[PDB]
Amino acid sequence: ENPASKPTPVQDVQGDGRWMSLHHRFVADSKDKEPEVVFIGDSAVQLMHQCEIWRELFSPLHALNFGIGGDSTQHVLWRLENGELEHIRPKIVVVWVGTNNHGHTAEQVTGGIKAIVQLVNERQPQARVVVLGLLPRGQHPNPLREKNRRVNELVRAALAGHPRAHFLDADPGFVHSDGTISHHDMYDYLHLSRLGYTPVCRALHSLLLRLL
Amino acid sequence: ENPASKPTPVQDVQGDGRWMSLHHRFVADSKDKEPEVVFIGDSAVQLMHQCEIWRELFSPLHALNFGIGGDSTQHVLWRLENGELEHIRPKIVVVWVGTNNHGHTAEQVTGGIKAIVQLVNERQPQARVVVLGLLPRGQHPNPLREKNRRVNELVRAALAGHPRAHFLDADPGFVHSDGTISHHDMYDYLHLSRLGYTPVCRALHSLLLRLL
Repeated sequence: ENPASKPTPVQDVQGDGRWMSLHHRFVADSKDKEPEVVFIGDSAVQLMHQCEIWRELFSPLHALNFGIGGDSTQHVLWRLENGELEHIRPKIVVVWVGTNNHGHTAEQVTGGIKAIVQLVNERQPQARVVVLGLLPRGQHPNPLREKNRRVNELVRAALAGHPRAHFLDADPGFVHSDGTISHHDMYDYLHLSRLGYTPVCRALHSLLLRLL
Repeated sequence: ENPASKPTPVQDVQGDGRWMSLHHRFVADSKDKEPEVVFIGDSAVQLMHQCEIWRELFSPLHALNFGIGGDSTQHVLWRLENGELEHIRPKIVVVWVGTNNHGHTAEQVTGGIKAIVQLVNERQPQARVVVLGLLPRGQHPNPLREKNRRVNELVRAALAGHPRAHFLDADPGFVHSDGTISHHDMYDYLHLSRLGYTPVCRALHSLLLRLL
């Protein structure tokens, strides 16, 4: 088994059950609504709903946001297999996950992302799949920057022959020529500020309108 | 040793160094500025700077925000001992930490909070200390709700005889009579939405103006 593509829930080792409460809410969302676009991934998806304005650009497109902070590829795969794609028929699914797969090689994370695209192609075969590149992270150059770069290379080459699967690099140049990322774009050098989200969401919204 | 009151940095087991980059930024903030109020704690402090509007209520008071997501009591104690209280002379320090001390009993977390108040009383003896209550968490009743309740009881009784230390319960009633917390207040049943922050910050700002 690639650990990144073996589907599993987040075990609760803390005791308030919040991960499973979020999954159950998204399951009810899919039971009760009819989205055209479904978003799923880690905190970069989740906070876009709060902290970009979702409402200007993505609410009009009839969209559900299924981001959960901390998720790896295998947790996203499990959620899509266990209720969050039921009862719906989206035109587009947007995937953004992989930066949190700590302890997995870049090759394993790529296998995780490919298994998500295949499941979506099996369960919701009418839908186009958009996969976003993993963003740079850390204030200065570091090995997770190189990891995430290698994932994006391998995922881009995997999807290149895929008629209805689209890779998007949404990075405007967060890493500057002195190697730094500024806390104005990413307040803890990982999560995007309001300002950091604007150009990311701009690039995504343009692709979405083009596909739609 | 109480683990919660033995000062230690967050070890980097991921590889991009972001925790130490945040600590070093706050150290430079204190070197270069002259705050009247310093805020320190976990993600509830950190996101108030993004996601409430800090700018309307707290920026006017000449305030620095030293929140870091994920911190326990012992990590806050270490940061205050290792540079973030140097070169400054605040009137008020606001402390908000303890919900992330998983694996520590409520009594141990209380000892952690008391060791933070004592250090601030030693290094910055002119300053009043405000400690906020730990908020409820989880969609439904659970053992971390009871834990956090017991911490607040023990901390309130510890500070009651403390002429310049102030306990504040900032909770407006997030837990409803059916036991639930709504995702409109806390989007993942732990972190506060924009809407959830308004009444919290309102209560804090009022106390601050009173003390100031």
